[PDB]
Amino acid sequence: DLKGPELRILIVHARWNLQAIEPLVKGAVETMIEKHDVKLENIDIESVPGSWELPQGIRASIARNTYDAVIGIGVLIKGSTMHFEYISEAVVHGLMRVGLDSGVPVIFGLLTVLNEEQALYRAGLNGGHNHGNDWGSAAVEMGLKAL
Amino acid sequence: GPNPSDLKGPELRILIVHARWNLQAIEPLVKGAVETMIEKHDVKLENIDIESVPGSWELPQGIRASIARNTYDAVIGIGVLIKGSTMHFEYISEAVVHGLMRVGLDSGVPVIFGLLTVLNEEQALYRAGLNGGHNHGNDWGSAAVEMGLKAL
Amino acid sequence: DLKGPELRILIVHARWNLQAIEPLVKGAVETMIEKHDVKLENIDIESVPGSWELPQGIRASIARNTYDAVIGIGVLIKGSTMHFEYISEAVVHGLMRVGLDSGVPVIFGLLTVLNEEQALYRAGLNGGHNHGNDWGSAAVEMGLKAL
Amino acid sequence: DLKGPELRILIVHARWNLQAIEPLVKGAVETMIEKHDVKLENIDIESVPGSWELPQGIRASIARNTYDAVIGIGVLIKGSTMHFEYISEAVVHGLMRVGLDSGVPVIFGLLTVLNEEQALYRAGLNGGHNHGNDWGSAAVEMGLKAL
Amino acid sequence: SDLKGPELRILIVHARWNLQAIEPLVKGAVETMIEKHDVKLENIDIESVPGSWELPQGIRASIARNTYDAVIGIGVLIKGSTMHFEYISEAVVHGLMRVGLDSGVPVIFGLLTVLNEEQALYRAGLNGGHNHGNDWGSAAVEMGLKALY
Repeated sequence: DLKGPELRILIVHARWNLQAIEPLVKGAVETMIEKHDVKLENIDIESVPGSWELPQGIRASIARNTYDAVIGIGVLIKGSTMHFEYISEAVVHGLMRVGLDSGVPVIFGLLTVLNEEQALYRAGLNGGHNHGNDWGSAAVEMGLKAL
Repeated sequence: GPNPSDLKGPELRILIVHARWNLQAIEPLVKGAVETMIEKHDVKLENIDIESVPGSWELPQGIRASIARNTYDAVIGIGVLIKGSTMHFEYISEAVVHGLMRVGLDSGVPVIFGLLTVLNEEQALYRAGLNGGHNHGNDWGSAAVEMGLKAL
Repeated sequence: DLKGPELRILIVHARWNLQAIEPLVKGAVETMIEKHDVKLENIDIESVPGSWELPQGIRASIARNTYDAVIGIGVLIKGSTMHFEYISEAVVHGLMRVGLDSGVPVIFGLLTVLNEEQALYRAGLNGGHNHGNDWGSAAVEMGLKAL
Repeated sequence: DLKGPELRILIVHARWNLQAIEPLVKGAVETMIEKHDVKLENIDIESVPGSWELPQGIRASIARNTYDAVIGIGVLIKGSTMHFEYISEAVVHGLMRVGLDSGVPVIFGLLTVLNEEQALYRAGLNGGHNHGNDWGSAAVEMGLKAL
Repeated sequence: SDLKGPELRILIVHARWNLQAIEPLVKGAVETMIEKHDVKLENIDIESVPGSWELPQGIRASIARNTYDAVIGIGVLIKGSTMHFEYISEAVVHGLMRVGLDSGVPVIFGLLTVLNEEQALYRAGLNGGHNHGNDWGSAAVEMGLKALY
């Protein structure tokens, strides 16, 4: 129902755990193109080492160019230490801030799971639904509502 | 127990921003918020803007974007979050809550907390007035009117 | 030991669970008058629906009038959902913000208990100490130190 | 082995649980004087009712006078309700804020323990190391590095 | 990562508590940048603070006096008998994230929050573990470059 051919979307994704990132980035892109008439040349895809750099990657990017919506994609898996918990907390509050500070919609495409299986399942593998598809429509809608 | 009011706010302009995930619970709430304001607080239908966003995460940004274009006396953020298999529930709830509180304090506009953070669907519906529960949306409506008036 | 007859104090309390709120507001007021020589005319008592509106009730108020200290009073009880947890967090961080932003002392008179019994006990009922008295003295002292 | 004779330090401590506070404030002071050549007349010691007023006490103070470093000292013990949890969280984030906002180093001298015994042990009693000494050096070092 | 940054000025601020683990980390971060990213030794400032609490303030104070392209905050926090670990970790983490978003300078998270010494050392490359300091070095170089060009 929502078409956004004049929309410029930015996708910033971490590179840790690419087995799950790719399906997500891919689904987010295809859904916007095939279902929302977004033009491929209007979709910038940038990356950062890990999820911690996510907020900063987005902030730096929406300062140089102009986008209508941004999607932050990353995957965090609980480890042996308290790392997962603290990073997850920081990046989440961070993304929310970068969005409220700039006035640019920031779609939350961060997965915070207990194990690899859970991440892949939410990436569309092994019978699960690909959450990247949802983030794509979300970005399109927020972009339009922001004009 | 919650102590609402009998205040009248016919000149108030109210904004309601709700997510669309889990509409089975959202509708009753939104509807409750609206009826209570009209039938009990003399708020005029034309003065009630109802906008939506995909999910609860876009709730704060939706409100911020909207209270910048138009002028409202109070805002109500409605959404439903249910605990899943991952830590998703935990982190989103935390971000959105801190977020609503900020949009409110930054702008100076009252923001009523109409976000349900439950463990399962059943709990959500119950607080939506179904299966014998009390509709929390009615509560949010009187709170919105009251905060609207106290903000002059 | 401190006297503050020229002090103007603001009290904003939620209305949910008045069985506990009243004793607290009363203890805060009496303690200031009978023990700190604060004048009744100089004490503004306002209310809001619930604890969530507490930060905004205070921000709105200390912007229209001038107070030397404020007391935020509310009672939150753990329910069946994660509600209690998330609202508590937000109100606490929020009260702290309103106080640091404005420069006005904000006394924390917010009870975060597991049940009604605990709330009343800290309101001075059933053999407990009334915490509102404590908040009153805190308000006077902070008011004076703020000059 | 850092000397800071020209440093002006500020110490704001809460008054609740003085049995533990004193040893801490005293250790911080002694260490600075005896080991870092800090002048007694350049040390301001102020107090507030409780830990909640800690952030506001410091903000107010580093606005009237000029200090090179500040030390916030308080003791929080877990009780029967969730009070401990929420106040600890708010005070901690608050102290960190006052420090980043102003540009004045703020040393974290806040003990968040499960019981009185743990508080006293970290105050140097019953065979424990007095943490106030550590806070004193930290303050001196941060004061000098802030130039 | 085949990125080279010979014109980059990197800042490293590390706490001094628990040096047995800090050193391997700081060393790994520095060797990695130089040997693998052509970063010049004279363009790498290494500063320290007493503990992890002072980490955010140390970085803020430093990126205000000089100009850096990226900063790395290194420290080690270990769970104790009290709630200290929990609250400090929380504050420092949110703090580092803020110093970075406020200034516009990339801040790499080199803070280990572990349950015991063994876990820290293992992540510092000892006893058969991978040195995380290396990763932070590459990260710093990449963020530094993406923040310019």
